[PDB]
Amino acid sequence: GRMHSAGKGISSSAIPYSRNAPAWFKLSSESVIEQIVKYARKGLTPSQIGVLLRDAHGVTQARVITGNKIMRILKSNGLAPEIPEDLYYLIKKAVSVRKHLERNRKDKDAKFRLILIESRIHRLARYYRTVAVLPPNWKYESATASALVN
Amino acid sequence: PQAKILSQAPTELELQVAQAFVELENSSPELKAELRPLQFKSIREIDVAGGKKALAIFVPVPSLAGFHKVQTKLTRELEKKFQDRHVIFLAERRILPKPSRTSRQVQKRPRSRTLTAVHDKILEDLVFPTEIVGKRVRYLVGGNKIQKVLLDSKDVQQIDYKLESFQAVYNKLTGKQIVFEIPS
Amino acid sequence: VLVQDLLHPTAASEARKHKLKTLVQGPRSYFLDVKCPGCLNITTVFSHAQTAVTCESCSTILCTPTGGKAKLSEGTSFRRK
Amino acid sequence: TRSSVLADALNAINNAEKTGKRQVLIRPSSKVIIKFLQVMQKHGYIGEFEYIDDHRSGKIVVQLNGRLNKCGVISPRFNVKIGDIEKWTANLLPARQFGYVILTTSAGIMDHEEARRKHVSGKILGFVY
Amino acid sequence: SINQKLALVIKSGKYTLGYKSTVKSLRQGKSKLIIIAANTPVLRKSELEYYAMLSKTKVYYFQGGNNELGTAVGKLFRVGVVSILEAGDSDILTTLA
RNA sequence: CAACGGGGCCUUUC
Ligand SMILES: [Mg+2]
Ligand SMILES: [Mg+2]
Repeated sequence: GRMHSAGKGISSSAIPYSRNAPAWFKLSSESVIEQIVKYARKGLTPSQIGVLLRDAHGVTQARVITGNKIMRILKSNGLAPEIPEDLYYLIKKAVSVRKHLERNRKDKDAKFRLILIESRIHRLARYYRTVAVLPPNWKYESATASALVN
Repeated sequence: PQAKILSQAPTELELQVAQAFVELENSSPELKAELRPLQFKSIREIDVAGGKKALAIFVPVPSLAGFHKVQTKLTRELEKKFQDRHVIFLAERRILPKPSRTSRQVQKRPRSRTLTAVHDKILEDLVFPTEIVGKRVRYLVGGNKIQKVLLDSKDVQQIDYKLESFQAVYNKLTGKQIVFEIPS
Repeated sequence: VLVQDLLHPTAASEARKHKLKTLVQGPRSYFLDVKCPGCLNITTVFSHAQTAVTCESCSTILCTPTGGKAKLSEGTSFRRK
Repeated sequence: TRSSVLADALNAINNAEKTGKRQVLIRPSSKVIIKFLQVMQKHGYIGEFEYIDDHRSGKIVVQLNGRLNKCGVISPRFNVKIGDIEKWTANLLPARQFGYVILTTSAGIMDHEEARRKHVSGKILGFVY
Repeated sequence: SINQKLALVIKSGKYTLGYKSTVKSLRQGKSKLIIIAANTPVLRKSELEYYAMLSKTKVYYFQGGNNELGTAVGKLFRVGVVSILEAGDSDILTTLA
């Protein structure tokens, strides 16, 4: 593993075998969807929404409670972000690295990391353009990357 | 009665079930808003090796969560209305055959309509009150397969006495051998 | 060895094993009902909570995120769901 | 990355058999793995195998009876004709009397004997003896 | 952070960009907050602060210049000052100072 | 009569 590293870490979530809501869960799926929409309106990405749901409420998985994934619920409710969340965060990190590199310009480690991050961005954007999540002409340009993350 | 609950062409066996539904709703004003929408279609009777018989009541799948949330109470009453019977509620799920290479194209055959998915849901409906906590498939040396369903030890005291009835019903419906086990 | 029940391991061995390396993988985390100093709800809190969960009807901190399992503010009654 | 789960499963079976284990765990237990194991079990090179159903691709526990010398995949799955089945068996099997070259054909996964007595061919999948 | 709150305001609430519209909003009293770029000329900054003192409007001093403020509000042009008319569903007006 | 291979019908399916 570790596409851009030599690490072999296996840490991840081990989601349960049970595909149904837990017996102690007594909130409604409609209430969970309403809270999801409220969080999205407050400006939270699907991963943050799921984190807050699982921490502050009893919703273990919005898929096993509402029957749908969080990004799917957001898209059905008309709150889908312009670009996918992981790609957005990759471009945000690339913007941060490029800003630090403009300021420093001696950070060859940062130059190498920027190359890695932009390669990851380009691979993700190729996948999204293939599955038509992004327009076929969508392009990551460094000079307008910040303008596309805001 | 035989018009609001039947949902199909009349069968003599559905008469008792419709009457035992309408009288239980008459005799319960605190439960007079649940059984009203709860209709069903043809019930199937399945033999059991223990001399008993099982009543599989089919609801295709509207308001099956309602049948579930009110099922732990009226199952026992439908058992009491006439004995030597194990009552189980199943969703009536369509199976679309897997398209052939040269077959005419139809629209995408949802994954819920596959034979495997409907059989897994059949198992869930069979053991509704208890969650299935595992599945195994023994591939015997002879060549046949036996599917083992591991059930949750919680609330198993409502289905544990009809495990053989479950096996007979599943064998009748699918034709595959099933065996239940409670992991302790 | 050379002969053992891989299909029926002992519960001690399975609890000893890594959460992904069990016969069927599953989480070792859980949920807790934490009683607020107030009322109207017992808040459900993830064991390894990443958020410093606050009371629904109050403003106190129930848990603090850590590397693994979250802390519980040292004043709390909790039951393991 | 994992490219042939069948290769991984057959390698695990071979390692367990040659180390003397009477059982082996293989993951992620695909349909091709199951059919290959069924052919092997039909011809008596393995005993009972159980499919553990996690909601992932699944696992299999195989019981080995000590009758297996070597099972292996042929990668790539070469297209084999009726006349090439003989060459493949000559190259892979230790004798003309026993052992099986397993093919995947449109009539299903089967040994070369079943393939030639059904007069079908396909792609070579592996071997067992 | 402040840029995230500002992005939320641009996405959901009401705002104006620029000195003239900001001063107009201040004088009509429909401004709840004005964000002034770090590189704003000091005379203009003082005039905006005086208008805010007269209108009882909050002032936030953006650490970046007009380029960075325009980027933070999501535009391709320099913005020297931003006026928040309605916060929308955004916590910018209450989680300050 | 045993094995080996073929075809058609239901079994929620042509
Ligand atoms: Mg790895
Ligand atoms: Mg690489």
